[PDB]
Amino acid sequence: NDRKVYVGKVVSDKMDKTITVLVETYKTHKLYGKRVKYSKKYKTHDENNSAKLGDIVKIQETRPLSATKRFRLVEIVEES
Amino acid sequence: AVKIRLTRLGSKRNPFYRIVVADARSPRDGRIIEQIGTYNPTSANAPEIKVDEALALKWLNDGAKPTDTVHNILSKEGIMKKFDEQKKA
Amino acid sequence: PTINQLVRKPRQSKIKKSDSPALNKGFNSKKKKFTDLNSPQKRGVCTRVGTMTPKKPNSALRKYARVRLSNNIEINAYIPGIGHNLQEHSVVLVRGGRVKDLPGVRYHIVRGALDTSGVDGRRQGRSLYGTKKPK
Amino acid sequence: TMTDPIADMLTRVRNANMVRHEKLELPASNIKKEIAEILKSEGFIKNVEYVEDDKQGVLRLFLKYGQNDERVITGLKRISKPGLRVYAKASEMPKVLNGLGIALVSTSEGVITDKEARKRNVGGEIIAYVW
Amino acid sequence: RFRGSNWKKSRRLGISLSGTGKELEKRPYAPGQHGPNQRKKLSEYGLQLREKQKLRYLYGMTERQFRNTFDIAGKKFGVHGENFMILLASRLDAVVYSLGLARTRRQARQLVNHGHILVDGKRVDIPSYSVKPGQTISVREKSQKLNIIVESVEINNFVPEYLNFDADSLTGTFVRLPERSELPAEINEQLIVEYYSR
Amino acid sequence: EFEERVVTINRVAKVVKGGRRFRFTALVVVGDKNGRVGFGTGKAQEVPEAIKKAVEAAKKDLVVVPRVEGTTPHTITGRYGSGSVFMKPAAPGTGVIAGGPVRAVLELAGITDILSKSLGSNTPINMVRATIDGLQNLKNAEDVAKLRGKTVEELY
RNA sequence: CGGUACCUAAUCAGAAAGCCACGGCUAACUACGUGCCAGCAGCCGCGGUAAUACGUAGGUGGCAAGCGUUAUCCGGAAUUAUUGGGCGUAAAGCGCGCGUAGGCGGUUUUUUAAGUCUGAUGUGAAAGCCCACGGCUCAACCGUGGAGGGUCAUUGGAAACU
RNA sequence: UGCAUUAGCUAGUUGGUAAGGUAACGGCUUACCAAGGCAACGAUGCAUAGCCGACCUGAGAGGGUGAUCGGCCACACUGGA
Repeated sequence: NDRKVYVGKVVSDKMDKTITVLVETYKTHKLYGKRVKYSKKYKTHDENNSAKLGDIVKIQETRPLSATKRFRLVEIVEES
Repeated sequence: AVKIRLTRLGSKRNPFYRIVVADARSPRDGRIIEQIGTYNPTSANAPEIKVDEALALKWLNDGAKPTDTVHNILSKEGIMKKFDEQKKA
Repeated sequence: PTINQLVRKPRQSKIKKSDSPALNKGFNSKKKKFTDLNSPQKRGVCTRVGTMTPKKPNSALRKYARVRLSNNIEINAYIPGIGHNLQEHSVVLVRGGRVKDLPGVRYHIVRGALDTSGVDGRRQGRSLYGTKKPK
Repeated sequence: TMTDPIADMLTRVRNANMVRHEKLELPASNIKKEIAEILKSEGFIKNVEYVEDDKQGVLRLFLKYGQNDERVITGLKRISKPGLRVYAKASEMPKVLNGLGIALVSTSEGVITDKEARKRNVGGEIIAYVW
Repeated sequence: RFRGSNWKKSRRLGISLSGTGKELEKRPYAPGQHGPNQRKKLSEYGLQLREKQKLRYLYGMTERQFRNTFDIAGKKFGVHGENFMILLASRLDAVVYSLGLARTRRQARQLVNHGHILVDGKRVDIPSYSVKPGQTISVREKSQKLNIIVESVEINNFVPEYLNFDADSLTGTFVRLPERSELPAEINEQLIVEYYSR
Repeated sequence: EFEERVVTINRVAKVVKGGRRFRFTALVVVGDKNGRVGFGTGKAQEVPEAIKKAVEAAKKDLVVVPRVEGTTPHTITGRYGSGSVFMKPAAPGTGVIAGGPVRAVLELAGITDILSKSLGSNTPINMVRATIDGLQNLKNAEDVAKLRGKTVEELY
């Protein structure tokens, strides 16, 4: 099989090998049918502090590597 | 252990039995794995056994045990006779 | 409103207030709370039985009864019929239903339920007012 | 800072219809040109004209009227709009006025009429109702 | 059920047809103490009620058997106002009455009650059996000769259309579903259906 | 020949210094069950003469109701001030379902099978005129193609 | 379960109807009693001496092994309105500015496929709802075969509109 | 689900590197190192409520309910082991 393959945008590269991407998509409203953007900070596991703030990063899910990060990095489409 | 059973449907004084391969620890009228066919004692003359015998042999070859009445149902059609030729070959 | 400020602040409905608000409250005695269980009737012991006059162009004197129910709340309760048996401390079964042209009383009493007895001589609308079949 | 172009097109057409005007002009587009091209093919306007100017070339419409001084377009309604875009599958793609009027619909072939979207089996954003 | 006088109900409604006529004795307007008087004219909800009563007391039914056999006429492709007419005459009360085994409807309903039919085989003793098109209706072999049975066949002729009849143990057939012509159109079905629309 | 039908009679009095007034007015609906219907009001004091005042007043304004048979051609909403009726076509075996005053203006033309619901206000003067104004703005399939320039099969 | 279901004979019109409404909505009313009293009332409202609205009696009607009252829920209610409402005077425009987030945004070309549309699967158990047959003496009910999973995910495509 | 007449919540809390231990990954736990983490897209707090298939209602949109019958979870006088 294969795992989910989301793409996003980093928000805060803090210390110690962790970045947090921002996958933004468009849920529709239930009753009125208006599209609305919403955000989802997905913590992910950088290998060696590679990606910097401002980059758009492709990610993939993995086994739970910590309490709140579940995802890993695969590829960086653009950076700053 | 999985075992082919009889889950009863139908009303009072009118039993209708569907035959079911299910786990032995589920309840009688509860969750099932697959529903093979039916069985109806209170019809006109027959018991009206319907069994898709291509699928009942998929369970008998990996641990399903008939329990004393579906073993009569499968023998009435002839699944249990034809079950030996997989073991004989 | 426009479509954005109706997603951002949706259509909250208009709540419906239930008449007879004393019949839909229970009283747990082991915890001293008010539950909500929507009872159709609720019995109670009586406190005062007198007469009250209407405030309409009508002019009479109506027989009421101040009853405290199974839950420990006070109401006023009308008595339909002609004659009643309601001195004090009697157990009666409060029926819902407002009686207008009377202030502060919006409940009936089931005539013939626990300790009140039926009317003396009705034979026409006989099931309500609670008397059995004669002869 | 008008915010819906082809609704401003569509109420220019309604207001000219009310005063029995026979000639008005639009600040045009491609979708304005090809909605106005599709009303003459269905037969609501007489003849649309050229696109000429240096910036955003105008086009003229030539409304069409009945012989007893009646009007052809009686009612004209924009349905999709900014803030609430409505989209229709080809299955529930609706008939206007019990099949009498039309519904020009932007699908992935260019915009087409109400009739020409079911037999093509494509849906899309449903732009307006013309009747 | 009703058990009363069909004479009074034929006074207020059109006819219940015990004999050929029943309203000629007294005033044909209304039974009691306000009948022979100026008939006050009647609104729409009243007349949507009266034709429903003229059909209900014709077959001798009651509501939630008259209503539960109404919405199951809203299942077939025909006109719902007359699907309710055609499956209402296909009961074992009308079929015993139509192919004449009785001088009236109530003892025809009493005939199918006590078990004198043996339709299409063993027995159906219910008076609400909707007869399918194409199975025979007989009389019981234990009781083939009674004063009620035979001496009401010879009087009432005209076994209606989409039926048969014989003297060989009195065996009708119920050929197919009758038409609105072969159904009593004294009561119009075009206004009963608006009563149950409300 | 015309088919008379009332909607309601009203009991109206205007206050006088002496004895007050005895005007009984009534509106009627006049149609022919074929596609031609008119309404009108009539003010008098003799009540059967107050009816026939409104009947002849209906005779001056008859509107031709276009029709695909057994129903109405398409879906409309009528409007006159506050009254507003709804008018959906139906299958030819449904029965005309309508309110109090709007049934009389729908039975008197031959339809007998349409969905309807009187939205908005309630007074019988306005909704019988907000139905005629609805039935004023109906269009056949054949005469639109005369204006639009196509044929009846080219519209579909 | 059970000598139960049921089937054969024997006898008898035997023992087996009430319940609420009657002004107008709402199809069914006359007469005595009572005379702002006793009382009714879902709404408007009835009663002071000729009460079709009270109390009873004769009628009639709704429908019936039930009937009526009460409680609660949805509908009628377009009285939360996306479908489908409003804000001059009926309830409703902040006393007006500057502006953050957000929402929305002129024309054309190329382009991508997030939204969108389209077709390939897979799945959204069984029971029920709808439809068609079968078994209940009919019906309730029960069983079997079908709309069918239309919500979603996986996979090709289409490129106008965001 | 209802409240902003609840606007600052966290301090093993968020990462790191080790070590133990779990059927298994992991702040799951314990040491050190770093100051992060979540939040007007409603963190938190209080109040209410087992959830769903389904059932009732409605022309639909939608509203209401969780008795019975199934799926799952939680609990077994109350609280730990």
